[PDB]
Amino acid sequence: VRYEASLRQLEQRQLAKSVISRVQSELGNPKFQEKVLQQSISEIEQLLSK
Amino acid sequence: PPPVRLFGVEGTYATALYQAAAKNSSIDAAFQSLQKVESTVKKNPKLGHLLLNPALSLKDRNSVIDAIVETHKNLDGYVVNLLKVLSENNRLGCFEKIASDFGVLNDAHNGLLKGTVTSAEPLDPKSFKRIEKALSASKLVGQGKSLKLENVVKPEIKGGLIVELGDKTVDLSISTKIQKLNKVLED
Amino acid sequence: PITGKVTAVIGAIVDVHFEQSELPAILNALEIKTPQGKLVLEVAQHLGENTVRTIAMDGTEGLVRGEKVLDTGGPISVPVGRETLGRIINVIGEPIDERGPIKSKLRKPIHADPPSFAEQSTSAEILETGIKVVDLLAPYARGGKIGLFGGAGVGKTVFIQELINNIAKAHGGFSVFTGVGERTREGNDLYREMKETGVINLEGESKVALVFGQMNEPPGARARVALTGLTIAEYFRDEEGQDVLLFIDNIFRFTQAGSEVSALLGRIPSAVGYQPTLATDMGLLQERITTTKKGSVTSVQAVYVPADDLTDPAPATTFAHLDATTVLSRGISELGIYPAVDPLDSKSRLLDAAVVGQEHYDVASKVQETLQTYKSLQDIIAILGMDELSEQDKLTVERARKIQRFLSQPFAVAEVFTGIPGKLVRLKDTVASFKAVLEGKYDNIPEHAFYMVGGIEDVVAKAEKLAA
Amino acid sequence: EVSSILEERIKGVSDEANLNETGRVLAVGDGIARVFGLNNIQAEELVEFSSGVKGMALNLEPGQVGIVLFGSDRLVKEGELVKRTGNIVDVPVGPGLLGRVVDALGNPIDGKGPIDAAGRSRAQVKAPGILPRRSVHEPVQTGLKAVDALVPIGRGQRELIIGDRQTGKTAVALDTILNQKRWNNGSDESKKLYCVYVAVGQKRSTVAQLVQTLEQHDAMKYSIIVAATASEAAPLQYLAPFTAASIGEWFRDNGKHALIVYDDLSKQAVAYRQLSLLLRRPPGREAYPGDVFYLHSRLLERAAKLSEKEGSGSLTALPVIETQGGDVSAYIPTNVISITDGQIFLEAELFYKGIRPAINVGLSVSRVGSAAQVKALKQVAGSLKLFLAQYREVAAFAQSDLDASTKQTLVRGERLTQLLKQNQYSPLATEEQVPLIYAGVNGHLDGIELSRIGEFESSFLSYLKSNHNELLTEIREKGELSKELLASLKSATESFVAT
Amino acid sequence: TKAQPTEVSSILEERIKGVSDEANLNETGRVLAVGDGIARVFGLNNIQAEELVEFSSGVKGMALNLEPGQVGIVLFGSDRLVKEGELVKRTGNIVDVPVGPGLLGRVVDALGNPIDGKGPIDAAGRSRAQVKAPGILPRRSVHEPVQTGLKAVDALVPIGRGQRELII
Repeated sequence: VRYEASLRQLEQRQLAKSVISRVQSELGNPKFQEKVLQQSISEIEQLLSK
Repeated sequence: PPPVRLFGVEGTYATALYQAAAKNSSIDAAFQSLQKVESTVKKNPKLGHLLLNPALSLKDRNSVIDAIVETHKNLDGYVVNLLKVLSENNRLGCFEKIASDFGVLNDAHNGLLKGTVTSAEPLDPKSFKRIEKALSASKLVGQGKSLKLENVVKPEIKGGLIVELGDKTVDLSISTKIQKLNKVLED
Repeated sequence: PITGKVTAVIGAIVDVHFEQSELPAILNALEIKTPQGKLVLEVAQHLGENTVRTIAMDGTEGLVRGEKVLDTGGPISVPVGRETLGRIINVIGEPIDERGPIKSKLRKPIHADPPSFAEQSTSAEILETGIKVVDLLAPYARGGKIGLFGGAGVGKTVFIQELINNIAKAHGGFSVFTGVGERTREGNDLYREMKETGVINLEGESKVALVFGQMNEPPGARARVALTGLTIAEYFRDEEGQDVLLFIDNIFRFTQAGSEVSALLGRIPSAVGYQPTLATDMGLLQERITTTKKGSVTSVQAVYVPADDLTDPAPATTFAHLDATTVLSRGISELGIYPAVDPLDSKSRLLDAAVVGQEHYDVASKVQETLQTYKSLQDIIAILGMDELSEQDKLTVERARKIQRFLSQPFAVAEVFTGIPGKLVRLKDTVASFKAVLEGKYDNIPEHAFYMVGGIEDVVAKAEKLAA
Repeated sequence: EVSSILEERIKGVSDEANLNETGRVLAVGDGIARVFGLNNIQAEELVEFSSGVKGMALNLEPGQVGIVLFGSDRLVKEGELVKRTGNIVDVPVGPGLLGRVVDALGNPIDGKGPIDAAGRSRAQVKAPGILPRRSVHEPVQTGLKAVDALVPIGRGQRELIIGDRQTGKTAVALDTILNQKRWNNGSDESKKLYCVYVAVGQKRSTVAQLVQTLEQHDAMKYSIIVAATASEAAPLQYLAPFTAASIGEWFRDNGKHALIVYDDLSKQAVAYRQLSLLLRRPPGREAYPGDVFYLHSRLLERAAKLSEKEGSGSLTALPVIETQGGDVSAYIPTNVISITDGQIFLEAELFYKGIRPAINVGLSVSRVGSAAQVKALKQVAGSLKLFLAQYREVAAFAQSDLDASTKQTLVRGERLTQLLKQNQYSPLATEEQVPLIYAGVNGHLDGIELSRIGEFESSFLSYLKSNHNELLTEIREKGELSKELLASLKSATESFVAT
Repeated sequence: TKAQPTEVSSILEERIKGVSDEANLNETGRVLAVGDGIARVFGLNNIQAEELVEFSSGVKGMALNLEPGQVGIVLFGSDRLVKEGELVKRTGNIVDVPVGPGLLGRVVDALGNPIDGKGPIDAAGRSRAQVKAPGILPRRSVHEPVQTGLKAVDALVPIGRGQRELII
């Protein structure tokens, strides 16, 4: 059970570092541009609701 | 006391100037003359930037004032008394600081919001306009307050976009979402 | 409408910015409307630029800068009246007896200036007391400061209770027990107890008024409870002509509260961590304790000294004000004496020959010599043996142990507590008792015929009863 | 897997970040950010940085609002956006923290699930009024026989455990908590004291041992451990007892009783010293801030037994003060002694001489005392107080030819001193405290050899348990000792004494 | 940068508004920030050092700190009485107290106000509070008797007139 719990913790932190690799992928892509448009219009809609 | 309180330190001079010239109702005049002397500061960069340094005497400081008012006679008159004050108080490092402070204070009295849309990229003018339109549409602009909006490029903002104006911001960032991810996938 | 906006909340020191020429004066009281009802700030500086620096009485936790403040216009005005006797009152003059809004006549500023040289007592007066130990060796004095020492509970509080009863008989006076740095649990017990012993009866008459100033209350409110209390007393004294006796609790906590307020105000606290304005704070308070032409306040104060250091400046300052010191001993309580009073460590400066009367003095001097010799003699007499007493020495021992028993005299409030109805003994009759005991009229009368009795008349009865 | 659940939770945040008032750090040095903005901020309000740092706002100055960072300065830098959370500090309160070691914020540092407790209520609130209290009369029994008899403790009261550093000050405290398991099992909720241990400045390894020991004795299910460890920041340490008190309020308000052990306020003091100095407020006497009296007092009057209209409840407290050289003369001890209602002062010499409990009987007093004492135990240990008083005088008589009375006292007293030893981490039942002390009172134990006292004790308890657990249960349940019971006890003791 | 008393916004406003306040600041002042029983006054430029000033609160003070642009008076009086922007007028005289012969059988306070209130004090003159000690040359040896009536203090402590002798 002890190695099982350790392995679960280890898997999540390993997969966390794989997420860091995905973060670097997102901020490179012109998904960075297209999601900025989405965020921009979302802020327009949201802030207009204020 | 006159609208918009500024708690500036050496900006107390600007505040004073503002209320003093507001009570003489020669604030537009002040602002314009202040623009003109500010312009002559920028257009005097050698020994008008490079002798804003404190080494001037009383007598020598006064003579710097005299050279500046030889360059132009477009002065509020109250700011000529302010020039006297700044020479006597030997306020010279926060001289353009006072100018900036009066300008902000003045154009606040006139009404004019400021703003910036810091981004990770230099957004479109279509974006500027669309956002400006949106902001005016939002109850944030209630009129009597105009707007400046400069999108700036800052690599520091990673993810989203951040709108800023009126001390009201919407800050979209990747980092906060990354943070939540990190914490929970390490615990 | 004098109003100003909060421009700082650094600690309980709240700086308020007022519009030009609409500035409060120093010591004015400001009230900030709040969901805390009000917050009372007392203006303690003018910082100029149409801003002030004030202190707070009520806590400033969650205060929002820029909130409008309204200026009362002067030091807090607290309700006063005969109606207000029997009210537990917080600093801001509002009921904490919780029996609803204080029924009031007039309200009056908490700060008040000491009466003139002319309106100070020109010649000493001896306030009547009913405790024989008190009436001989430290007779109370009108306008006097009498500083209690020795433990509470069966000690100080029961003693204080006795005094209220005695005062009611003595004049018909009133009291205000002001408790500074008061443990609220203990205070509850005292209030409930005071109700039970009927010095407070709100189904009857309540002589003593209570002002309880808990330690959790901010230091500013700790400082101001005393000034408020004195004002209440002064309404009785000056404006109802009364003679009153005003209890104050610990002056350590008076000092402690003031010291903090000074330090907060940025004033360098003098040596032994005590405010630079230490002297003046006692000075104003304890020069409002005096016999006026209208009445006289008299104040019994409780002097708790930190670390038993009388060398500390705050205790020294207290001793300067103190006219008498009552030094309760627990040894004495253990000798079965309630009075718990230590007679040899109880001293008053008003005890002088003319001051208390020559007869009273001579009797007192003899009693002091008797007791002084009795103690000293008993030191080596116990060791050597009681039969090593001389005829003179055992005459003194016989007399002395009879005096020791004579000290026992139950207290009226302690009628329940000892189980024996208190014996009130008037000052003249105390002298009479001791004259006779000195003349050994009662040295043929048993020791415990003096146990738990009052004056000369009382011990005639008991002398007969002990035998019969 | 679990990762998927977290990602779903992240998808579940998307909230409009229209921060009405933001701030920007002007300069951050020393964990004292000076922020430009925060116009309408409430004092002590919680602020969230870009760094995610949490703070309180002790200084509201006109030009700058001086946040005190709870967080580390490591990520903080100038200009940082400072979102105004707009909520003054609050912590979950409720029975959700039973068997939960939590930090001040409420994060479970033991990670025994995200804390789900009844409500989150603010950290500071003012102490109960005069009329909102009713006098103490309900005992609380710590299992430590000496504590229960020599200085009997009650409910909603404060009384110190002031003693020398690392004498297992925490051990003395922990013993009380353990005995509360017995009462906890018991149905009445005044008998259910839901203890709160406030571990202040205590290293995480030490608290881990504490937790483990508590788990061994299965005490984590009435115990709550508020933890501000050695690492945990001085704001957290500062607000830690206040935060803890609020947890206690839910129980108290619910009318239940509970015991909060603030250990040690001495380390709380240091944190305030650090704070005051960092805000450059002058440091009071002994370089410990001037309002330390005020701080401690604000906390310590929240420990209170409420009135019966306020549903007869309490928050009993037992503050622990660490005496550096044993100096109760030290400024923080003197202050605290004044504030509180009783003190227990453990004696280092006694500790060294292996007398555990190491209690200095003279320098221990309880003001509530015998009001909150079991009647049975009161009867059979009034005598004990007087005997010990003589024993103290006759301590010096241990330097011999002595009066027979003195020599008898010395024998009786020595046997008593050994009797009041109670091995650390083993509480005792009240129904078994009372017979043993009765024996000593009747001088039955005087005869029994000192070495054989120990053997006698356990044996006597079993002997009593076998012979008459009818008596023991009767004594326990009556809670009083009737002449018939004391008679039977004298006889029973004689029978045991014979063996 | 630095804080100067002229930076006070109302003062600052007068300077901006042309200049000064018409030489009213040479012999009258107007009070600035005040508290701690000391006041900082603007003007009074003709103030003599250690002058007595009378505030309009009635409080009188002795100038202590003569500083460029401001004077720090010390208030011989209570704070509540004094209020900011009050007009301080020069007494024009260094602190003096009435002195004369008719103080025999009088109780006065430190300002010479008869607090026995046995009418106004019959005082020939007023004389400055501080006056220099007589030097070596105006000194002369003592020889006059002062008898205390206490034998110890009049046979172990010989006291004569004009002396300086501690009682501790």
